[PDB]
Amino acid sequence: SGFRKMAFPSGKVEGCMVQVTCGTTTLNGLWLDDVVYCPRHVICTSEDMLNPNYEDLLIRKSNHNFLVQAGNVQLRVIGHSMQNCVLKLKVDTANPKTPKYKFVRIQPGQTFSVLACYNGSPSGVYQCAMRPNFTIKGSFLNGSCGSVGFNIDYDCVSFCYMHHMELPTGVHAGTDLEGNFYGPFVDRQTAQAAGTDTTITVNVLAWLYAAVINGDRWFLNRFTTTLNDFNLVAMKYNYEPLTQDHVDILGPLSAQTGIAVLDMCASLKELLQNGMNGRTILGSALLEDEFTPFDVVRQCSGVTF
Amino acid sequence: SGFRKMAFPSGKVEGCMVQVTCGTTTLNGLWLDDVVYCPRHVICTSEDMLNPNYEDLLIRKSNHNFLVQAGNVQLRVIGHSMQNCVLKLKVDTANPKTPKYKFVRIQPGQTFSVLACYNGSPSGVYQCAMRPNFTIKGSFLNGSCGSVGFNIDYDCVSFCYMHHMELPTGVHAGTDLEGNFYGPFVDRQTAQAAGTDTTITVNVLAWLYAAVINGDRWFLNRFTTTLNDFNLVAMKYNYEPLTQDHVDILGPLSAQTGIAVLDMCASLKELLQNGMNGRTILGSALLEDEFTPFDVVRQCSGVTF
Ligand SMILES: CN(CCO)S(=O)(=O)N1Cc2ccc(Cl)cc2[C@H](C(=O)Nc2cncc3ccccc23)C1
Ligand SMILES: CN(CCO)S(=O)(=O)N1Cc2ccc(Cl)cc2[C@H](C(=O)Nc2cncc3ccccc23)C1
Ligand SMILES: [Cl-]
Repeated sequence: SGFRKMAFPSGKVEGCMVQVTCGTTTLNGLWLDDVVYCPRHVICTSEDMLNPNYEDLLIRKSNHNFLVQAGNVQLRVIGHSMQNCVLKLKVDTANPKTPKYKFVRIQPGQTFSVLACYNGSPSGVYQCAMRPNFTIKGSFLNGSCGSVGFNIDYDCVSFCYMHHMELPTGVHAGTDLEGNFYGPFVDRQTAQAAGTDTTITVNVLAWLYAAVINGDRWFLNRFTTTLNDFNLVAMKYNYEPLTQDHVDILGPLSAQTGIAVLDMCASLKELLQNGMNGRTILGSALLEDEFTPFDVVRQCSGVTF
Repeated sequence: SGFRKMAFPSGKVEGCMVQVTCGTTTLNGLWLDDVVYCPRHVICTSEDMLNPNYEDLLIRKSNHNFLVQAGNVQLRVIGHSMQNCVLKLKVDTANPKTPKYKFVRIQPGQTFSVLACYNGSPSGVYQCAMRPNFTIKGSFLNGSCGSVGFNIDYDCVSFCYMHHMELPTGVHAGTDLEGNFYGPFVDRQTAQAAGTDTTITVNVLAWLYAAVINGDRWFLNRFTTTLNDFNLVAMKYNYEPLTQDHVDILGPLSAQTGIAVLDMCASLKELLQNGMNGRTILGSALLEDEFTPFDVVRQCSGVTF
């Protein structure tokens, strides 16, 4: 019993964190085999950020301009290249702690664990989701650039995010491990703003099924809805449209609890209309959207209370 | 910017988790040097659990009855002893991944990270608090027994909790690493219930200071209060009494924000008597009490391990 915002154990990722320094800038890097991956803005000054020409800044650098530190050991840089917004530093030593891994690009609504780091040293781990507007609501301070997001399903680490910047509203933007940004953002200090955010509907539904599994049904009703009528109502509360893919993905949770997806959609419509009236759902007074259908199946029991 | 329920990096603890099997029962153990620590109820069958005489059950066991697995390697048990509600299994191999550590007993209101495990394999990490009623609101399924709670101070892991059981309300009970239970609980199948719980006042205040540090100031007011008047109000809303020690501990956060502790107490008094009126604080519609004053300072300063 119980339901917590749970992160993956961070050990496999802690053994990859390093400190990268270029001149006066210091940030984090990910050391996998003989390559260290880090944001390419490590080569910029604060002035350069307005309109940086990364190719022009990088051509003026040599391998020995990059200082890489792993614990108390200085690694030697033997090569360097840029791939999109990521800098790849070839080092002379393969990381002996390299786990089994993949680079995966996630879609909005997907969740992941963040190992926040400063000076190549891990400070904390938390769980979060890729918002529909492609930002993440993280907890990051200056020096956290290069911190990574990941999932560890089975024994393989799937790296999906690398931290690059904080937007004016306090939310965060970054790239996959191939250097492609999530969202219409650029590693440049320009007037960039997060688009209007929405609630991840498929995740709220999954969390309502988790509450049913744990033994709570106060929010259910005798009604159903069509998918079109649900979406017409949902978009009035800034909820993402629910697609047929989302309905399909919720199938196993629907069969385990005995409540059809469109039946759960009717409970959601009513919760949006009435509020909670002093009640909570899994210890929360708001509708939670940072648990995917997959996270619910992973954390909850296979036997409904 | 941002404020998340953040756990300590779990790597130093992951390298200590092992699987302990006695007859038909399988649970988790903590392998530190040449000793494996686990709940003593691993020796009980379903009937034995009703009225167990643990010394009598243990005397009938030999070292070879305990099967200990570290990854894919079988550890050889060479001795066994009981200390309170913890079983200590002497093994033939010292854990080469043993971190610098201490066994510490925490007080209600203090927080810690939980590395939830099944079959000696870590599955997730989350942050939680020792409730005033000595239970923890964890997320555990069958097979979680032996999972541990910890904090990290510089490079030293302080083990403070070992999971033993789930109470009928879905909350959890366990011991320190010396086998002494937190709360009036016993390790057996009998009628047991969590007492009436209260809100950790010093933690809610710390979280209000964190919200101010993050730009959420709508709840601040021109008013102040005496410590006695605040406690008279706090007792009415099932809040723990605020002591002069709590006021002293909040001093640094009060100096950083320019808001005196009794000034913040006046904001809390108004939130308790009026509610939030449709507003949220750090994305929450409830007053959060699972962040200590030290957690707020560490997260808003970037302390690493
Ligand atoms: C936020 N800044 C603008 C304020 O006038 S800044 O600190 O100068 N800034 C500008 C900037 C621009 C583009 C890119 Cl790709 C990176 C950066 C840097 C940046 O975003 N780093 C930070 C990352 N995450 C959390 C951060 C919390 C706090 C501070 C800084 C953070 C550095
Ligand atoms: C009555 N049981 C479940 C309580 O809700 S039980 O499964 O028979 N139960 C009896 C029992 C008695 C004393 C002691 Cl010290 C431990 C236990 C065991 C126990 O508490 N283990 C569990 C721990 N955490 C989450 C658990 C979720 C589900 C099941 C079991 C869990 C085993
Ligand atoms: Cl995805």
